[PDB]
Amino acid sequence: DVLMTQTPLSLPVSLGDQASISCRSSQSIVHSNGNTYLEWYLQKPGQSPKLLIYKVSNRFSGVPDRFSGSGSGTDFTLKISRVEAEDLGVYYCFQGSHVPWTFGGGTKLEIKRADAAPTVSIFPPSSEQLTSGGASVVCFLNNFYPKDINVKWKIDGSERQNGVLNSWTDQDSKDSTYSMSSTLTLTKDEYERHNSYTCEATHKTSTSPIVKSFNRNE
Amino acid sequence: VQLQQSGAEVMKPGASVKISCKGTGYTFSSYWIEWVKQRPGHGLERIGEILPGSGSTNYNEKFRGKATFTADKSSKTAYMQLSSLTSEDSAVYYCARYLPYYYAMDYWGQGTSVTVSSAKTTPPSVYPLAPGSAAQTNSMVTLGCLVKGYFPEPVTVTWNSGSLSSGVHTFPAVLQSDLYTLSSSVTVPSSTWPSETVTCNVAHPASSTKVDKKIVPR
Amino acid sequence: QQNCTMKFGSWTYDKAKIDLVNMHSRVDQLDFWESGEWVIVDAVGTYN
Amino acid sequence: SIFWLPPAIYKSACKIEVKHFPFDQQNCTMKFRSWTYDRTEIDLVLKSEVASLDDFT
Ligand SMILES: *[C@@H]1O[C@H](CO)[C@@H](O[C@@H]2O[C@H](CO)[C@@H](O[C@@H]3O[C@H](CO)[C@@H](O)[C@H](O)[C@@H]3O)[C@H](O)[C@H]2NC(C)=O)[C@H](O)[C@H]1NC(C)=O
Ligand SMILES: *[C@@H]1O[C@H](CO)[C@@H](O)[C@H](O)[C@H]1NC(C)=O
Ligand SMILES: CN1CCC[C@H]1c1cccnc1
Repeated sequence: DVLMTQTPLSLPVSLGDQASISCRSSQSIVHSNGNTYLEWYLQKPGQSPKLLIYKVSNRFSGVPDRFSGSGSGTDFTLKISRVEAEDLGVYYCFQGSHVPWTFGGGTKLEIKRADAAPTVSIFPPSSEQLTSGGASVVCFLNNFYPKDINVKWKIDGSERQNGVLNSWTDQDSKDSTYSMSSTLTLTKDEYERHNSYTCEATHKTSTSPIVKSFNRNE
Repeated sequence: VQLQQSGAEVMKPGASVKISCKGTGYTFSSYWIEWVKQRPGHGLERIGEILPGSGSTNYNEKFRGKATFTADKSSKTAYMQLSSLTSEDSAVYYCARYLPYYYAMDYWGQGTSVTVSSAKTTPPSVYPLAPGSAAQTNSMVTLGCLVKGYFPEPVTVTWNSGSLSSGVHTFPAVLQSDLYTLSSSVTVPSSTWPSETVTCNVAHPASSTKVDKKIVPR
Repeated sequence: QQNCTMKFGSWTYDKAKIDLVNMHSRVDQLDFWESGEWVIVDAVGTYN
Repeated sequence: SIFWLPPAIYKSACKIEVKHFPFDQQNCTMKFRSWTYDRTEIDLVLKSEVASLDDFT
């Protein structure tokens, strides 16, 4: 199988800027007839992929002219002139030379803007969960950029990693920010034997890690 | 042209899964139909194509012996017998039309979700996320509504009929042991929370679970 | 090189009744199909 | 409207692109044309892009 290499993996660009993405094959994919057969696919979150560039030297019937494709017999490059709010998504390559056919690696593409200050919050468990017999300590971090950020859990000064769940979404549309939750589930009996629970955050926009701690017995 | 697929499919691991593909508006028995596997994490991997006219089948060298296609000529329908299924194959399945060396991939399907698990359909468990007793009153405060232990996806966690829709945050589903744990948050002013009544609502259509839950200070 | 001749003509009429005139000096090759092994060097027409 | 389908057997002549023997791809082209009328009285248009194979074995 002829594997695809997509470069880069992520190219955050601003609105209106020109972006070029390379898609290389391990082998020659030029057919003996004299035409190279490759497909470009654009997939949006929660929808079926769309068509923009088939038979690279040509253009799909229905896609605007802002997309273009070029390259030599082996190296291929997809170019966008002005990135709009609709161009968010993931690119994919599809070679059509040899049997069987295979896909690419998938190139993540979103927009880029300036840096933002992270908003950190911590939530101790509620009384209903205490009556149930559990303890879910949550740590939200909203409206931060870029994704380079680390979350750490401390129990009485000791690092804790078991039971930590990290979740994050994509780049939002109205504010272009990132969000991340860290959830820690423990037993209620363990909640009454320790003293201090702390969520700490390290981000590029903060020289000191943002600390949010709370004590059981205060 | 128009494509139809089967509904959601759940099954215990080790058994077989059958999904149906219906095609109308064109000559169904004239050119290739290929299916695509998308892991919910990343990447696109193909599974194979078939020619509904003859008994021509081929498979990717990685997914050999995992599935076996079949097509009907009387009824325009394609099926796929699936072999012993493992928890590493729970992904989304697409179908598409294709004709090699020429115009190809002009339409798609809608998406088939296959969720294989050994668990059983359990109703959700809703919980609040109340801040600590000792905390500094800032200008704004974040909220939290958690749902643990439900199957299968999806669920709808909203605020009061869309009243608090700005700055909301709902994260993707992540497992802990065998079920899902999902939190929803939103930022509100601090001068309004002690006065306005807010209640997070949870709707699960697969289990018909409509539960509202109010968050109260300590 | 192969030199092969085809002889066309009338059968039941003399020159006093039917007289043939070649429309083209050379044989047309606008829709020729290249067999691959044989290529036509030339095709000449003669009136006798 | 008239809808007419006569069966037939055809012996087309297509060049053999024999480079990768034996496995390979053969490209055989076959033309349809009206020998009697040119594009002055009739015009030909394809109903479907692909040759239907409903009856193929
Ligand atoms: C099998 O043989 C046929 C007949 O030769 C091949 O069709 C020919 O393919 C070539 C190359 O794709 C076509 O050239 C193209 O013509 C269009 C005209 O619109 C032009 O836009 C392109 O830039 C290119 O020059 C040629 O037209 C076509 N011959 C026809 C349709 O009569 C076919 O490609 C062969 N099969 C394979 C897999 O190659
Ligand atoms: C082919 O034969 C014809 C008839 O004998 C003759 O007139 C002509 O010169 C020949 N062509 C060549 C190239 O010898
Ligand atoms: C002139 N033709 C050529 C050979 C036979 C001859 C002929 C004579 C009379 C009637 N038919 C044919």
